[PDB]
Amino acid sequence: QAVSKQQYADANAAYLQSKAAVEQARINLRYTKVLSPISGRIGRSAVTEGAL
Amino acid sequence: QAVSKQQYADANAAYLQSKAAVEQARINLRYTKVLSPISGRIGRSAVTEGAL
Repeated sequence: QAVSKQQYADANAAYLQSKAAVEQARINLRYTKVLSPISGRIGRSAVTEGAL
Repeated sequence: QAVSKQQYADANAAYLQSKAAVEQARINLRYTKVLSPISGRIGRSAVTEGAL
Protein backbone atom coordinates (compact mmCIF):
# COMPACT_ATOMS: atom_id res chain seq x y z
CA GLN A 1 0.00 0.00 0.00
CA ALA A 2 3.08 2.24 0.04
CA VAL A 3 2.00 3.48 -3.38
CA SER A 4 -1.26 3.71 -5.37
CA LYS A 5 -2.07 1.18 -8.09
CA GLN A 6 -2.13 4.16 -10.42
CA GLN A 7 1.47 5.01 -9.73
CA TYR A 8 2.67 1.45 -10.15
CA ALA A 9 0.68 1.38 -13.35
CA ASP A 10 2.24 4.53 -14.79
CA ALA A 11 5.56 3.02 -13.76
CA ASN A 12 5.24 -0.38 -15.38
CA ALA A 13 3.79 1.60 -18.28
CA ALA A 14 7.00 3.53 -18.97
CA TYR A 15 9.02 0.39 -18.34
CA LEU A 16 7.22 -1.30 -21.21
CA GLN A 17 7.64 1.72 -23.47
CA SER A 18 11.39 1.60 -22.83
CA LYS A 19 11.79 -2.13 -23.35
CA ALA A 20 9.95 -1.44 -26.60
CA ALA A 21 12.22 1.39 -27.72
CA VAL A 22 15.39 -0.57 -26.98
CA GLU A 23 14.28 -3.50 -29.11
CA GLN A 24 13.57 -1.11 -31.97
CA ALA A 25 16.93 0.57 -31.45
CA ARG A 26 18.67 -2.80 -31.48
CA ILE A 27 17.07 -3.74 -34.78
CA ASN A 28 18.01 -0.52 -36.57
CA LEU A 29 21.57 -0.79 -35.37
CA ARG A 30 21.75 -4.35 -36.64
CA TYR A 31 20.66 -3.18 -40.05
CA THR A 32 23.62 -0.82 -40.37
CA LYS A 33 24.89 -4.11 -41.75
CA VAL A 34 22.85 -4.71 -44.92
CA LEU A 35 22.75 -8.40 -45.83
CA SER A 36 22.19 -10.73 -48.75
CA PRO A 37 18.49 -11.65 -49.17
CA ILE A 38 19.27 -14.80 -51.14
CA SER A 39 22.23 -16.73 -52.50
CA GLY A 40 23.17 -15.65 -56.00
CA ARG A 41 25.13 -13.54 -58.43
CA ILE A 42 25.30 -9.87 -57.53
CA GLY A 43 26.17 -7.26 -60.14
CA ARG A 44 26.77 -3.51 -60.39
CA SER A 45 25.99 -1.55 -57.20
CA ALA A 46 23.63 1.34 -58.04
CA VAL A 47 24.39 3.13 -54.79
CA THR A 48 27.98 4.40 -54.48
CA GLU A 49 30.31 4.32 -51.48
CA GLY A 50 29.25 7.15 -49.17
CA ALA A 51 25.91 7.85 -50.86
CA LEU A 52 22.72 8.58 -48.95
CA GLN B 1 -5.92 0.67 -3.51
CA ALA B 2 -6.89 3.96 -5.18
CA VAL B 3 -4.71 5.70 -2.60
CA SER B 4 -1.75 4.78 -0.37
CA LYS B 5 -2.24 3.93 3.29
CA GLN B 6 0.04 6.89 3.94
CA GLN B 7 -2.33 9.31 2.27
CA TYR B 8 -5.37 8.00 4.09
CA ALA B 9 -3.31 8.25 7.26
CA ASP B 10 -2.35 11.88 6.74
CA ALA B 11 -6.00 12.48 5.93
CA ASN B 12 -7.54 10.90 9.01
CA ALA B 13 -4.72 12.64 10.84
CA ALA B 14 -5.87 16.14 9.94
CA TYR B 15 -9.47 15.10 10.54
CA LEU B 16 -8.66 14.28 14.14
CA GLN B 17 -6.72 17.50 14.62
CA SER B 18 -9.78 19.41 13.39
CA LYS B 19 -12.28 17.56 15.55
CA ALA B 20 -9.91 18.41 18.37
CA ALA B 21 -9.71 22.12 17.60
CA VAL B 22 -13.48 22.45 17.28
CA GLU B 23 -14.08 20.98 20.69
CA GLN B 24 -11.59 23.37 22.23
CA ALA B 25 -13.18 26.27 20.35
CA ARG B 26 -16.60 25.25 21.61
CA ILE B 27 -15.41 25.24 25.20
CA ASN B 28 -13.84 28.70 25.02
CA LEU B 29 -16.93 30.19 23.46
CA ARG B 30 -19.10 28.66 26.17
CA TYR B 31 -16.95 30.32 28.80
CA THR B 32 -17.73 33.77 27.41
CA LYS B 33 -20.99 33.84 29.36
CA VAL B 34 -19.93 34.26 32.96
CA LEU B 35 -22.64 32.59 35.05
CA SER B 36 -23.22 32.64 38.80
CA PRO B 37 -21.97 29.58 40.65
CA ILE B 38 -24.73 29.83 43.27
CA SER B 39 -27.83 31.80 44.27
CA GLY B 40 -27.74 34.71 46.65
CA ARG B 41 -26.86 38.33 47.22
CA ILE B 42 -24.09 39.42 44.87
CA GLY B 43 -22.02 42.47 45.73
CA ARG B 44 -20.11 45.20 43.94
CA SER B 45 -18.71 44.20 40.54
CA ALA B 46 -15.00 44.84 41.14
CA VAL B 47 -14.71 45.18 37.35
CA THR B 48 -16.14 47.81 34.98
CA GLU B 49 -17.67 47.33 31.53
CA GLY B 50 -15.00 47.66 28.85
CA ALA B 51 -12.24 46.58 31.21
CA LEU B 52 -10.12 43.67 30.05
